[PDB]
Amino acid sequence: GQSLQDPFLNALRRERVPVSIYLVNGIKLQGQIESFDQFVILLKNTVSQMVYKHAISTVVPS
Amino acid sequence: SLQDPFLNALRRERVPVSIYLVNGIKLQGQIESFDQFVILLKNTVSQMVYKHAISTVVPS
Amino acid sequence: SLQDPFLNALRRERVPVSIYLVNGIKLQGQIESFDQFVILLKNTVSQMVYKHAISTVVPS
Amino acid sequence: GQSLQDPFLNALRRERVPVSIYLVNGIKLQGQIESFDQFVILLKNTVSQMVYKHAISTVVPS
Amino acid sequence: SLQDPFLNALRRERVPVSIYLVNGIKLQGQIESFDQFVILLKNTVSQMVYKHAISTVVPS
Amino acid sequence: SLQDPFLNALRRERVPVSIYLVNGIKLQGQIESFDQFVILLKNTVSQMVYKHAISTVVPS
RNA sequence: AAAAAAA
RNA sequence: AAAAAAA
Repeated sequence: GQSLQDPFLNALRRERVPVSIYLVNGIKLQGQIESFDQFVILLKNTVSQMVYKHAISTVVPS
Repeated sequence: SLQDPFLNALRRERVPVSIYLVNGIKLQGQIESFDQFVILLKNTVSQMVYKHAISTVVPS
Repeated sequence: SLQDPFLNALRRERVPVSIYLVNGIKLQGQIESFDQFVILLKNTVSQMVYKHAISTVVPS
Repeated sequence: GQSLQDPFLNALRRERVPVSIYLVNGIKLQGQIESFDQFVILLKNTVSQMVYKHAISTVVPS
Repeated sequence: SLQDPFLNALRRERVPVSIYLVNGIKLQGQIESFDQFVILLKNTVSQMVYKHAISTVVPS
Repeated sequence: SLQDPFLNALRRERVPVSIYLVNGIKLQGQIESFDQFVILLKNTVSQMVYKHAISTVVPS
């Protein structure tokens, strides 16, 4: 199920950990996980931006 | 759950937006409408963007 | 749907379109027909394009 | 539904039309449609090769 | 319907194969096993290839 | 499943692995955990990798 | 739209 | 692993 993905993202969100989100094309976005659902992650770095999970390679604490 | 309100808020306030595609290309315009699979992005003309091709949507 | 009426209008009105693919290649032609997964695009040839390979459909 | 895709491919198969299959990375394969199902197309050009539909951009008569 | 028998025939006859990935990379070895989502390709070691990453499977 | 036993063996035996991504980048580490959609890979950092971005998992 | 950069 | 080639 989502027994890894949801607790991993929730912890980053709860703890306001700065993250790097690497996209599948190698572009690295930085910010905080504001929220997420089945399909998207909202990545906040003053501005809120919506990232499709389909375009993400990895999520790592910065 | 979060996708629709995020896109709608941009449409509602006519926020100029950037849509970055999975291949790195940046498209700019206004969110005119959206459904399960697509976003209509308006500039001079309305073009239909497939969600599967999008990496991010962000105010410009 | 926003997608289906958009494609149907383009198809019925025989509107010249540009289809941009995920590899950056631009196809041009008229939308001859479409279904859940594919679009039939006609120019000098008649070609079945998978929607998963499309980024955008733009009136030319 | 598959009201376009299945009759398009079946006609190519039935009529033994030489086809070009462009992959999503721009590589062009050539051969005849031997058969297909939900996920793959078998492309025959003396040898039978299995092509995942997820990797295909377009199918066109050659 | 066609995928499983195609892969199995290659495994059964120990046919040396090429698996071409969506990014153009060619992997070579023997089909050792497969399930809904992956193919195990054996050379010196067995590596697990995700089907979503594969364009084609062909005898080498 | 062939996938789950393969990943589980790698995880339990703390086998160093190379994960090749769709963009050609090679990650290295140990499989800390996995579920339907993601793998947690640990090296000097602990990183959640989406399976859709992975081409292969190779014992290093 | 490089019959295909064991990455 | 180019905070991102209106293609």
